[PDB]
Amino acid sequence: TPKRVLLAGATGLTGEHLLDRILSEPTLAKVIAPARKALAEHPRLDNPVGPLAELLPQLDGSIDTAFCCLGTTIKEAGSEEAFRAVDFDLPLAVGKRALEMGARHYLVVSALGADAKSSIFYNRVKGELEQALQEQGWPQLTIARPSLLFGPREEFRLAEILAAPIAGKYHGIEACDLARALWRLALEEGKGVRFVESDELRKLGKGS
Amino acid sequence: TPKRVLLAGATGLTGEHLLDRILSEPTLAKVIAPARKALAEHPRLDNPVGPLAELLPQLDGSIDTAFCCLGTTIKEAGSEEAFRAVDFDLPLAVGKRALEMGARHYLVVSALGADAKSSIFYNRVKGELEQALQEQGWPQLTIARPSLLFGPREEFRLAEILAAPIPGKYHGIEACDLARALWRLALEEGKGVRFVESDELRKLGKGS
Repeated sequence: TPKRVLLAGATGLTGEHLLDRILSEPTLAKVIAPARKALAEHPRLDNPVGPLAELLPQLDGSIDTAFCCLGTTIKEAGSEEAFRAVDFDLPLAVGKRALEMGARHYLVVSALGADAKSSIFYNRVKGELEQALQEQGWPQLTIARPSLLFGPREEFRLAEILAAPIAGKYHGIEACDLARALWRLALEEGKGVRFVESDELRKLGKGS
Repeated sequence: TPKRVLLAGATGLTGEHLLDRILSEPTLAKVIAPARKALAEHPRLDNPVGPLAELLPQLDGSIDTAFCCLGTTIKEAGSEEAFRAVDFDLPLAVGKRALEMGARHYLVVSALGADAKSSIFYNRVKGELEQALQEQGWPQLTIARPSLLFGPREEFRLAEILAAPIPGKYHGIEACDLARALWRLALEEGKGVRFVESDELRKLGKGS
């Protein structure tokens, strides 16, 4: 079990479900959740409020396990550069800082089809992040690759349950499932890198 | 595992999460979800549409496990009779019909403080339902009693995640958890009556 957790993206839908789960775990020692908004107070929660990039250096404390639930789209970010800042630069910065704070396991939300050699911009950036994370020196690194699209007609994008909501019945189900999968993956002790694909995340998230 | 499931309240948020979850279980043989609206189609889903009282006698097929996720408030119903319809008459009729269809286990969402001898009308009706269910002849009967309020400030009423003939991000967290608890309780082998209180539901919902 994780003891001291860093959570990036707590105000996204997946992040909110995950944080509420983390706080319910009797063995949880501490969670640090830097965010753009105040979260409800809890004795085990450290919640500095402000922009993530500027908060990361200010973080005191130790961490063993970190989660990154960040993700946007080009449309919501306004440019390829603004998208890269959220989907590449920040997850990398969170990882680098987590290691400095003593972390041994980083769990990151990437996406189905992430591939640095893809012609698809979104998939390419996600793949570039995955490769960059593998160069940071993680004892354990778990990369979740949830489906890019969900809903009855695949009409909703993954980013809507991360950092790019557009205001959600299916959204709450998907966020709940993904958050459950991420916590379950954090219980699995290992060394090295694991990529967890959409069907695996479904079994972990929805299954008993 | 339950095999053939009757679900009342699929249009309420808890029932929505529970239905989605049930349909993902590899061992589920069939779900019958009579509902006030048409639901998304699924090969294992029988979805008669119309007023629940009209639908019940017309249901065909076998059932082993039934769930009832109905609930309103006195004020929303607008009368004692309309409240009793949703919170007493229909859950009782669902149970009666489920037994006729072969059911062995009924799981019902009641409420913290349900007591047929209470002076509080809401508590009295809920307790009267619980007592009446114990007269139907259930081999196994599980009665969940969630807290009346939930959320970061205890600002939401339980009924807002249940089904009525009438939600936000926190509603989704609570509905997801209650649905997880209900399914986990349905996996329990046993005979007789079990009341599951709020603390127990939190533990089962967050951890299972």
